[PDB]
Amino acid sequence: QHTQYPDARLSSPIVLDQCDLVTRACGLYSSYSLNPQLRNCKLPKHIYRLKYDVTVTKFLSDVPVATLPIDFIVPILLKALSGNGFCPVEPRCQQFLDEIIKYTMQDALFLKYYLKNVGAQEDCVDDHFQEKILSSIQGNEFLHQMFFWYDLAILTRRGRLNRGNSRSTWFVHDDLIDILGYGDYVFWKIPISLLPLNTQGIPHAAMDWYQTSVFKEAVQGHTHIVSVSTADVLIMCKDLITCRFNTTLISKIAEVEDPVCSDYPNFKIVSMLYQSGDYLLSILGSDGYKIIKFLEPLCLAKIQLCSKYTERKGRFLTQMHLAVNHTLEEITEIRALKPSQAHKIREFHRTLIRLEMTPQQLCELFSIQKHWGHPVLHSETAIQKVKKHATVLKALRPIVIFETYCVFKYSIAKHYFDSQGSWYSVTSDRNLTPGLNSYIKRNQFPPLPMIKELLWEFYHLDHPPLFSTKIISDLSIFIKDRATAVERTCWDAVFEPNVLGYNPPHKFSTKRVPEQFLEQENFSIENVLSYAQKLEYLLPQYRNFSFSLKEKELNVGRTFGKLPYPTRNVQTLCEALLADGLAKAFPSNMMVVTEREQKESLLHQASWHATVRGSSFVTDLEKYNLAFRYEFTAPFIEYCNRCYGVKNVFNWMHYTIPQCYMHVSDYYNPPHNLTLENRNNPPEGPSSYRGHMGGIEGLQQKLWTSISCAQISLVEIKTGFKLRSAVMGDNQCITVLSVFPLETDADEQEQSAEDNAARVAASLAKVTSACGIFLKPDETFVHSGFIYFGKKQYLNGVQLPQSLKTATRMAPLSDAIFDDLQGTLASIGTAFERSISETRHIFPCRITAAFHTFFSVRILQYHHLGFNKGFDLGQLTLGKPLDFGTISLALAVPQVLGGLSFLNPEKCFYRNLGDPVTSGLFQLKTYLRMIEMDDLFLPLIAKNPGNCTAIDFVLNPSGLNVPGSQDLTSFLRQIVRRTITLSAKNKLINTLFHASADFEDEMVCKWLLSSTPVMSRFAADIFSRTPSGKRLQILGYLEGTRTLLASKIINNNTETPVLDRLRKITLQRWSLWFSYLDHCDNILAEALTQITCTVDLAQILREYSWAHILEGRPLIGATLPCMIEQFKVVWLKPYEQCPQCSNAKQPGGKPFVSVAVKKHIVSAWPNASRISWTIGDGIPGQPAIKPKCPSAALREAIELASRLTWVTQGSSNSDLLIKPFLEARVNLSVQEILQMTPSHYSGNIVHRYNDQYSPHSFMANRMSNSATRLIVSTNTLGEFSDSNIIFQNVINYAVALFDIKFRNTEATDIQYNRAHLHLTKCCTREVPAQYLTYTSTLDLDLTRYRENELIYDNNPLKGGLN
Amino acid sequence: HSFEEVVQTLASLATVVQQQTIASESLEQRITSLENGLKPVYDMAKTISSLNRVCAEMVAKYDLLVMTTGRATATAAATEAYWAEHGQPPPGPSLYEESAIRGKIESRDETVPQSVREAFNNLDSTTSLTEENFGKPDISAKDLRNIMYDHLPGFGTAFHQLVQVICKLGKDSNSLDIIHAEFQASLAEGDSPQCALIQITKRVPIFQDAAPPVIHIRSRGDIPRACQKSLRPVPPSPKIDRGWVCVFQLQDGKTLGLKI
Amino acid sequence: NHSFEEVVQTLASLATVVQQQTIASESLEQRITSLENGLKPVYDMAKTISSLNRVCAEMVAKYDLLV
Amino acid sequence: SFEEVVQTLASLATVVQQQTIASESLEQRITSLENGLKPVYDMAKTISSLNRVCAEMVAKYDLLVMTT
Amino acid sequence: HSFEEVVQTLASLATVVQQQTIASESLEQRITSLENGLKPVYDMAKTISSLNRVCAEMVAKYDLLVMTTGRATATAAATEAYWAEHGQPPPGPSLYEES
RNA sequence: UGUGUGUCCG
Ligand SMILES: [Zn+2]
Repeated sequence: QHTQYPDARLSSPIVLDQCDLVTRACGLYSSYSLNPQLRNCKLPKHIYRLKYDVTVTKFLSDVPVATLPIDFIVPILLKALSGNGFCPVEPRCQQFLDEIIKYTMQDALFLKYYLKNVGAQEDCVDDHFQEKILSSIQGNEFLHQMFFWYDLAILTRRGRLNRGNSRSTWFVHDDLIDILGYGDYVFWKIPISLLPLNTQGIPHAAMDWYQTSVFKEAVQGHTHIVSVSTADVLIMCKDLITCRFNTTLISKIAEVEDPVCSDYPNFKIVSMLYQSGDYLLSILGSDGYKIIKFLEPLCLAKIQLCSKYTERKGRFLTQMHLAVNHTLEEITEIRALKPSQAHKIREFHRTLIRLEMTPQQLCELFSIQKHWGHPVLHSETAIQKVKKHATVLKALRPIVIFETYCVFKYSIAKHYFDSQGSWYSVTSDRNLTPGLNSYIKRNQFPPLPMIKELLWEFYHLDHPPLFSTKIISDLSIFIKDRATAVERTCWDAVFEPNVLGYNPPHKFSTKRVPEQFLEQENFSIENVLSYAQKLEYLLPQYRNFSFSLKEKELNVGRTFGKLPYPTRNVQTLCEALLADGLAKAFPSNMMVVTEREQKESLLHQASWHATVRGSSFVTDLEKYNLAFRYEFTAPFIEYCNRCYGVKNVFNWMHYTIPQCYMHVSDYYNPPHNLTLENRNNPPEGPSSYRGHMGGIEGLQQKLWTSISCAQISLVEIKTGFKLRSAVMGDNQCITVLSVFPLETDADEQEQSAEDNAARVAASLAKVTSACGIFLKPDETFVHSGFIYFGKKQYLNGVQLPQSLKTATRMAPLSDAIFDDLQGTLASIGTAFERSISETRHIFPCRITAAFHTFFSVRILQYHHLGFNKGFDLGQLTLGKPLDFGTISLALAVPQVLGGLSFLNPEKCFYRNLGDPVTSGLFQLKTYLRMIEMDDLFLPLIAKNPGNCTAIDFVLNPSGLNVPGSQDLTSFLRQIVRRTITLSAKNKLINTLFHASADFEDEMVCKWLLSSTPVMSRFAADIFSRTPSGKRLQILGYLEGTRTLLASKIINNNTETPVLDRLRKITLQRWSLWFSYLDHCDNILAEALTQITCTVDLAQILREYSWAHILEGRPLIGATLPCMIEQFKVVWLKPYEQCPQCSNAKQPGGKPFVSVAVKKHIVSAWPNASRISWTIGDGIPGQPAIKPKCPSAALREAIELASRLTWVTQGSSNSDLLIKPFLEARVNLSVQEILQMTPSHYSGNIVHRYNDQYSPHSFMANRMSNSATRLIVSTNTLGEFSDSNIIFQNVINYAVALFDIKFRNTEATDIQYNRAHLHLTKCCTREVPAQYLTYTSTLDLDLTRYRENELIYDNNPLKGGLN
Repeated sequence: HSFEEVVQTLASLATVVQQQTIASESLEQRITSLENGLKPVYDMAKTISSLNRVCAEMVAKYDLLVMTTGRATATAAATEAYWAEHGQPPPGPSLYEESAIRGKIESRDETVPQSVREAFNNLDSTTSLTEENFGKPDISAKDLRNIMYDHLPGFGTAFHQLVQVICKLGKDSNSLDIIHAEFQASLAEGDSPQCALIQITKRVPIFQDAAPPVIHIRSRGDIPRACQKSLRPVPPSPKIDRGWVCVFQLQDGKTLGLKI
Repeated sequence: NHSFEEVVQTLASLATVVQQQTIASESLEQRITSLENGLKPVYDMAKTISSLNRVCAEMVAKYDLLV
Repeated sequence: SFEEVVQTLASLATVVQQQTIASESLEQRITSLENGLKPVYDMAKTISSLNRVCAEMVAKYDLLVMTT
Repeated sequence: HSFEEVVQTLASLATVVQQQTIASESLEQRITSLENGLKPVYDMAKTISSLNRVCAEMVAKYDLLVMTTGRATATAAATEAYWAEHGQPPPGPSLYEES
């Protein structure tokens, strides 16, 4: 059928070089590309038949030859395009509007009901709630435009298929605007009377293309003009419209919840900002993004100006103002703006400057940077920018390099000594280092303040290697489904033959990592190390290193590099070795908030050789990559080589990059002056160069971060201060602790801390400049209580909310493999959960998610891309049209039962659920109780068991045997395995994937579940360390639909084509849902009656399933209660007696958990009115011998032996049980590993597997501001009713409940002082200590695995013993 | 007869004992001289410890220095000869001294390579950094005027002329930084921009008892659409603090003033 | 008288010889003490100078193939 | 008489034999000062070599660095 | 008994004479050793201070050095590394800066 | 006829 699948969201940079060809075929004129070769080249076979197309000729009949650039017209199209015309799609997206709104309202009701059932709700509720929501949704500004743009996106996405001959076009006429689409090309016909004019009488869009007299005589008596663009601009416009709609809707809805003050800025100011930005862009072209880019620093400065403002808090805003004024002055002198336009163009940054908002609103506004679009990129300008900063001559100071190297060595030695016991047996003539010999003999380590005169002594230390090269425990890093560069022989084969002007003599076989990985006969870690050691990357055919322009940004262009396959493998191995080896001596601390740290611990840490005040400053880590030279990084690279046994591995980049020819691998424009004769030695010009001395972004990041940490440590040593550093993304924050005496008040303390931070910043700037990397003092700011870093922004210890960046990204369409509905709904649910993690409001995010869920369902039902046009999924799968009630019912039963529901209200309290089945059952019961259809619970939850296998049970330990709750992962895994069977001549993969692999896997999983009683989590944990786990982790590498439908090895296996199988499975899955009454049985339905206990319902539901696996043996460690159903709240008044603890606690009493409120306020911004705005006080088995640098296989074997020994304690067959699991891992023998195995001594293994091993971190799903003002007492439970109670989840539930209950009321209005959590006597039981007993052995031959790839560990005892 | 021989043998033995005792006495004198000459060699520990320390330090420093640079260190004579023609810097690194290269840069006689000039200037421009003047911005007249315009709503009002005259007077008196700091502090503390300008013209000592500048206009056309209400006849003895911001002068003996 | 004189002479000779054995033994003990005293420090000095010479020679050997 | 004379002669012979054995013991123990004498010459030669090599290193430093 | 007494006395005096001669030889060699040991002590003491001051001056002068990077460092390092293992020139064509 | 137009390190 086809091998094409166009993307639904923007994922590529915008390049318009090819459009220059299109306008040449239609007889127009356009100047997009800076390459003259495209002006007089040969047109492709397509986009040349356009002159034979009658529709295009009719379209272009009353328009001038002249055209206009598209980047001047995007805001105009955005403003002047609403849905009122005629569109070819038959079911319009606007038709099914009302139903969506209806669904939204229902969801709101449910949430309220759920809250009222929990006991949180609110106080003094208003009757006018639904009407306000209806008015807000219906009165939105960007409503109809969203539907129109989605219709356009559907049309252009469907049109991009049909790569064969006889292609067709589509036409849309919307009043003023005309649109013609043809195979990834769009023509826009627009009136001229709506374009901004010059002082010379021509539009601003024609300034740089035409002279003043040429354009005037070109237009003549014409009213409409044509612009040409690609299909990416339409997707970008659709994304912008969706984001604006989401932002406006959320801002409008948030006012209803909190009429007085809300954390979202407004819905009137943001519209003005949108209009101002649109006008600025329409005037200035693509150069307006230089001004748009200043939205974030201005917001940061305005947030910074919400404190005491001593001296330095006004410097950053002044610098930003001066910079934006200079930028606006420089890019408008050539353009001939009218005085009115000149006055109007500054309104954007004038409104930005004069804003008056609370810090929360500014932090929310910080996240609308990408709501205006993205610039148009050119290869030439990006290459010229990269060429600078990468060829300049630097000046360095040798003494600073020497000191940095010494600090590097000292840090590594200190990290080795802190763990591992003692020093690392320094060899090599110890008398050369007088001063360290005493410490070595006494077996101690110098503290820190005395390390200033013996620093040079660290240069002479020598030692054996400390880290191992056999520590790779994840082979999936070597096959990741990416694209690489080609060999030097066929370097120019990645360009179009027509644009090039000649047929390249040589062609490549493939360009993808997974296809090249399976054809390498001699792949191995040792082979890669030998390849690196012999300097094989200097071979003449292994020097290409292409470039690629990065995705959506706001710069003139940033690039990343691509290397050939073996050098890519060398890079990956180096990164893995550095990650698991070094770089643990230079960690990233974080959690450096002084106000949220223990005073005694902070004072103890701040000691170098009493109140402690700390400041901080942040520096940007962007241009460091290009500013690294070999003269500075040579000693560190040599030391890294010496710490391992390698010879020439870690300096692969610095040796081969300068020998490469640099170019950007763009399809439609090759480097300038490329001809057949000068093909072996091409010339360098505007888009190429030869000598590259700096680094490349992304490569060798860990080494550079380690060097930066070493520099910071040297600065800390030089000046007697205490420094803490953190690095994330493209920046690093450094905080300085000052420590002060007692009687020094609190006014000059901040000034002194700021002065200390400023002097530290000056010293660091001097050091880094001496190292060859230059900071910008203009862009470096020093503050005392504001730290922004990654995903966390704190102002004097108060966390600021940022939830728009995730909530505004919700959309009906996303890449989920063949437009899977379950994937889209899961993505929407995850986005909703992440958004509700921040902020304090609840309703806007849930309303947005409910709005988008139904829209996605309908748009997938009617306009699926995998089927032919005019196809209805919901018609034939049922035989009757899909009604609203069926969809509403099928969107309510949770996913663990196979029911397409992902918006669990329980997620509003804590992130990780103890038991998905119990929570889902409780939610379904509550939903059915709300409506008057309570007599559907049993037929809904009965269902029919599926035909699964023990492999699936091991993979999902807490699931059910139903076919509707399964993903598409199994299908892809089977496809990959089938492909590997007829392919993969790797000669080492074939050994792993032998003929009887599936038999071995099935036998292992069957044996692991043959104990008594049966435990699922233990089996799942153990199964991952067997070779079956390695095979499974290799199998799952497919990520996208394009690689599924376009791969060569996958689609060369003949058999049934993939598209037909995908259609069949999609039809089956759609039939599984939305049907009901057809996949149920009455045998379990009668057996689940009169239970009235969710724990029991879950237990019999689990036991009835997996019956073909669990014959009659009990199942343990899988069922936990729902914490919503386990506790009840009373909300005691300040002066009263609890009815439960007094009236009904005479005989024995009732256990409970107490919650009380603190009174100290510490800090509050901007006021103490809201609890979220204030913070308070109150923090939220040894072995006999130890190996030295153990390998990955040895560690896995030790862990497996420990687990097997500890679980089976009541038996006496450990020696015969652990034996078959170690023959395939290590060369050692049983009773020798047991010496290394710690003597585990625990009780009731279920508790250790629930919280001690920590399958999940639990954490919390609310902001941490309110957790510091509450004290929770749990010792009142007495005997703790060990038990099924998870204490961390109890604390999280109490804190989240208190936060949700009081979120719109002022602090003084709260009339509740303490809360009692009283537990029921139905869902809480006693768990006794139990152990697993095995009555057989694995009795399988696992000795055939004698390959060194990732399985076998010949000679484990290489590094010695402790 | 044997008595004489016995006596002679005894005398000979006694004499031989005498010179062997003398020999032992001389031997022990030689030994005593041995430790006397050996004593003054043990005092070199203090010297040799420091010698070892400084030698090891120098060894480490220069070993690292030679290891960082490759095999093309480009000795000084080679660099000097290479600068003469095709004055680009030589391939491979090179070594200079701070004073030598500074004096070379400061003298426009020997045609130092350009790239070396920018490299050394960039390296040396960061040595003048203290805790003060680290992030201190440089403010000129035009920049401050634009900053003050960006806050005032509308256009063509009298506050624009007040900003202009304030900027001119500050430039004349070289006190722009104090004016800007006061403006920013007043605006941040809560007052409106107009109030900030009022406290500026009322609080700065240089703006006390000063005659407002007089400008000349040809006719009523120079008067903006937002200044007609502020036009007033000039009273005697104008005061800058009273509300004088400018003086409009005409050729035909006409003077007008503006009041907020 | 002659026998008594001979006995006295022999006794005096024995006293002198045993006295000079005592003196020689004391000198031998003093020499051994002086030797053992002057063993560790000078040996440490020698190895330190040897190591310094070796490292300096290695540095200069690395420097020669540069000019 | 004669018995006392021969007894004194025997005692003298024994003490002379003891003197000879003590002298040869001293001569055996004296052949160890060369262990404590060659380090002086070794240090002298190594210090001469160190002076030469440091002078060479300084000369290289003047040759390499541009200096004044 | 006179002859045996004379012979014994002659042997005893010969042994004492041999002891005296070997003691004199030991004294002579000890004096020679003392002269050899004390010959270069003054030179050592004078030379140690010269080395100390030279090393201190070199260390002080090292702190006033400025180095500028070149465009042929990585190529030279790669050539040296390739020559140090299976010593041959790297395969053609020539590298970026072959000089 | 347009080799999968593209979509890397973490
Ligand atoms: Zn109670």
